[PDB]
Amino acid sequence: ARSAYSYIRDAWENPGDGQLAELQWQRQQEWRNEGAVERIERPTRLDKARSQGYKAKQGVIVARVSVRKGSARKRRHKAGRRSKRQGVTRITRRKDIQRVAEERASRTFPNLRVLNSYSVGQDGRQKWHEVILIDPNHPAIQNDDDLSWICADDQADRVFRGLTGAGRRNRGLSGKGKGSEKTRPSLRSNGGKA
Amino acid sequence: TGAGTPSQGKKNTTTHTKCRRCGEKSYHTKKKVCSSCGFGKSAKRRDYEWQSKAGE
Amino acid sequence: GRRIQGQRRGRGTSTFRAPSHRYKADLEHRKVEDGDVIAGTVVDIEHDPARSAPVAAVEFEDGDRRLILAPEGVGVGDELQVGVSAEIAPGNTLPLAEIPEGVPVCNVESSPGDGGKFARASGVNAQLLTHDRNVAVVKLPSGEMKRLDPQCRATIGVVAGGGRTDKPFVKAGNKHHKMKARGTKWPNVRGVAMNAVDHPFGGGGRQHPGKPKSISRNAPPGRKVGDIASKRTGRGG
Amino acid sequence: MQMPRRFNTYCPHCNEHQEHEVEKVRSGRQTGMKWIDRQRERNSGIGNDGKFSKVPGGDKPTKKTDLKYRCGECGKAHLREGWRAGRLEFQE
RNA sequence: GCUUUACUGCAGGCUGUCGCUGAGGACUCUCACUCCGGGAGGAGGACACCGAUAGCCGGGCA
RNA sequence: ACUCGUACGGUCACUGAAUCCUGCCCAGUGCAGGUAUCUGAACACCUCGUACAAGAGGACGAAGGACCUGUCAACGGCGGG
RNA sequence: AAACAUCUCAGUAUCGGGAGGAACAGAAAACGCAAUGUGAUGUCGUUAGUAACCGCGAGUGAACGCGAUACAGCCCAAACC
Ligand SMILES: [Cl-]
Ligand SMILES: [Cl-]
Ligand SMILES: [Cl-]
Ligand SMILES: [Cl-]
Ligand SMILES: [K+]
Ligand SMILES: [Mg+2]
Ligand SMILES: [Mg+2]
Ligand SMILES: [Mg+2]
Ligand SMILES: [Mg+2]
Ligand SMILES: [Mg+2]
Ligand SMILES: [Mg+2]
Ligand SMILES: [Mg+2]
Ligand SMILES: [Mg+2]
Ligand SMILES: [Mg+2]
Ligand SMILES: [Mg+2]
Ligand SMILES: [Mg+2]
Ligand SMILES: [Mg+2]
Ligand SMILES: [Mg+2]
Ligand SMILES: [Mg+2]
Ligand SMILES: [Mg+2]
Ligand SMILES: [Mg+2]
Ligand SMILES: [Mg+2]
Ligand code: NA
Ligand code: NA
Ligand code: NA
Ligand code: NA
Ligand code: NA
Ligand code: NA
Ligand code: NA
Ligand code: NA
Ligand code: NA
Ligand code: NA
Ligand code: NA
Repeated sequence: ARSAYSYIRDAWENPGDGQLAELQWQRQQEWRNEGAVERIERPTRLDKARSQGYKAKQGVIVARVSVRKGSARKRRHKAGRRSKRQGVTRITRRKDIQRVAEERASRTFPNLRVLNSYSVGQDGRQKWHEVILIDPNHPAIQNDDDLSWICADDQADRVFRGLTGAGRRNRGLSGKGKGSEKTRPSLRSNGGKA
Repeated sequence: TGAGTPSQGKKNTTTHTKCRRCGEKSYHTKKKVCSSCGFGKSAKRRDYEWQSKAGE
Repeated sequence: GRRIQGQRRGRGTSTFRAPSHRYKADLEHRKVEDGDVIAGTVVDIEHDPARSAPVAAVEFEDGDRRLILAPEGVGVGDELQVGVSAEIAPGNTLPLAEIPEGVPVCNVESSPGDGGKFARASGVNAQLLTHDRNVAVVKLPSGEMKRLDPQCRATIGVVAGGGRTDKPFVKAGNKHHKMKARGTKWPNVRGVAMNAVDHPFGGGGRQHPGKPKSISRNAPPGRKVGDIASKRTGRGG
Repeated sequence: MQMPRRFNTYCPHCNEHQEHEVEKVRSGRQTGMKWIDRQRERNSGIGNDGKFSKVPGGDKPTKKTDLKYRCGECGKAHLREGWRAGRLEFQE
């Protein structure tokens, strides 16, 4: 039979309809008064959290992070530039807001490593995402057959190297076939062409 | 007044001094910053790629 | 070109800032719970370095010692009151509602409790004209009819120091000393006296502006100079 | 110059002389879907747009003839080399 | 380097549209949002701000 | 930033003490105001088109412009016969 | 590019952040020698200056496959407990 989780999932398919709508209208009001990074005891989207690797366990942390909406906050050129490079308004960044949110969170918890993250909505001027972080030093996790992998040295600062889920996706690594000539095994080895 | 020799005489102000961190005489005692190692501005040591030829 | 003077200003560098550290007080109306029982005695009359006009030192019953925007006709010993049921005389502060029409008023608030914004410079005063339950028309010194919340507190009388503008500075030195106490770069070099690089009116073999002086409102900073969005110019007509 | 609306001449399709009707080629309308239309959309961006930033050229003092020769029997038209003419008016 | 009704563009300003954004071609309201007020609370209010796009002006700048 | 500021303010410009004065011109340019009508982008809406789409047309029409007015101690002008 | 604006120099120089002894990638919502076919990923050789791009100017520029190197394949979320 349907899991209880399946209802959270189905509910969030339309954050602007039903109960979820009234819930967001309320929640966001408190969220706008909270800080950039806010640790929370429980994930707003349990299905998503658990689906992404979450476990109600010691060493597993969640935090909501808000980033401003829109294009790049870019400074205009202060020296000679050909017309092609004189833009300001239409320039957008190459990392998505979700990815920026993951970084802001990971920096807030220097000792933790970003496991994954998900969207929790957005109002007119900002978007919120809840990041799942892990204490690679806690024995509860060091002994977890499902998460201990994050405890490896080579996973250090994983979010800053784009090794995250949103990272790999934003790096054009989804497709294994056509279209990924310039992305795999890395953007940098492909001369930075995507 | 000439900007040359005659303007050199007023120069009795101390600025760059021996750096507690790098040992170089570049610690600007008024800014409290080392122009050589960045001590006072950066936890990381001052270093730029333009300090050497691009392919080296 | 280089940034014009109006642009340098924005940066808020030393030269453009006001000597705040020398300023005396941020003259604002008192915050009374209600009732209006609040009153105090004029202890002294001081010179306000920020407005070139007198400011009255007052001591309140509750111990509070604070300077105030002194209207004309206030001296040491006088008792000033502040509140809804305050008396209707010079130096006292009460909402426009409790103020009889036709009576000159100064240091008027824009939003009740903001401490007063309108008519605060030498000699000026507003003019309470019309009453209501919702609006209280007040004629500001510029001659504009300002519709205001009857709850907006204000002070009875004309601001002290009237007639300051009557005597000429006569000499540059006198201007120098005044300017030195405000957030203003002085003296002033005419645009038309600069180089093309420095100001839109600069350049030429003789002094005159390049284009016409009246500039569109939409003009960008660096160009908005001369007669800003003038509806007309000159005296004739 | 004056030009007859209809007259006998060789018909390349029919392969035999027949009465033809002369018409000034009316400009057909653009779809805006040809490859060039897409390249305009694609290649235009921030700053100058290269070839797409160019404006129309001038005019020649006199234009050549842009005619259509309509065959009377088979009804199929054919084109010919035009020739410089200030104005061209048809007779009947 | 400088100028402009040189070419081409870029900021910026004005303007429409979309999102935030809700109840009942002109109108009411409050609950988001904004501001005032220490607060109770008041003013404003689906506009404004912010994000996006479109037209205009645009040697301020390249 | 201006601003511990509030039009007797402060910003942006021109002229450059006092004294006698400062004429005529709003066509062009600028700025500002108005505007029946004309012009005026995109979204949404209608039509055609396409089992969808590209695309073509239409209706509505903001600022802006046409048009009208104001203004020269705005840019400037003050001749020939 | 014998000027120059798209293009080119070049995602180069330089800048911000960070890992390891190597990094990254990686067990198909693949390929598409279209098959009765291949079978994670890097890399080397080739495919090829080919296809594709481009004031269709100057210039720019892959991949599938093939031959090699080394080979390795697994764990959750949920269902039911
Ligand atoms: Cl991390
Ligand atoms: Cl002054
Ligand atoms: Cl013809
Ligand atoms: Cl194959
Ligand atoms: K170039
Ligand atoms: Mg590599
Ligand atoms: Mg010198
Ligand atoms: Mg104040
Ligand atoms: Mg004066
Ligand atoms: Mg000063
Ligand atoms: Mg001067
Ligand atoms: Mg000079
Ligand atoms: Mg200039
Ligand atoms: Mg002169
Ligand atoms: Mg002059
Ligand atoms: Mg363009
Ligand atoms: Mg505030
Ligand atoms: Mg230039
Ligand atoms: Mg060249
Ligand atoms: Mg060429
Ligand atoms: Mg290239
Ligand atoms: Mg392929
Ligand atoms: Na971290
Ligand atoms: Na790319
Ligand atoms: Na000049
Ligand atoms: Na493209
Ligand atoms: Na020069
Ligand atoms: Na005129
Ligand atoms: Na005029
Ligand atoms: Na050349
Ligand atoms: Na050249
Ligand atoms: Na090109
Ligand atoms: Na083969």
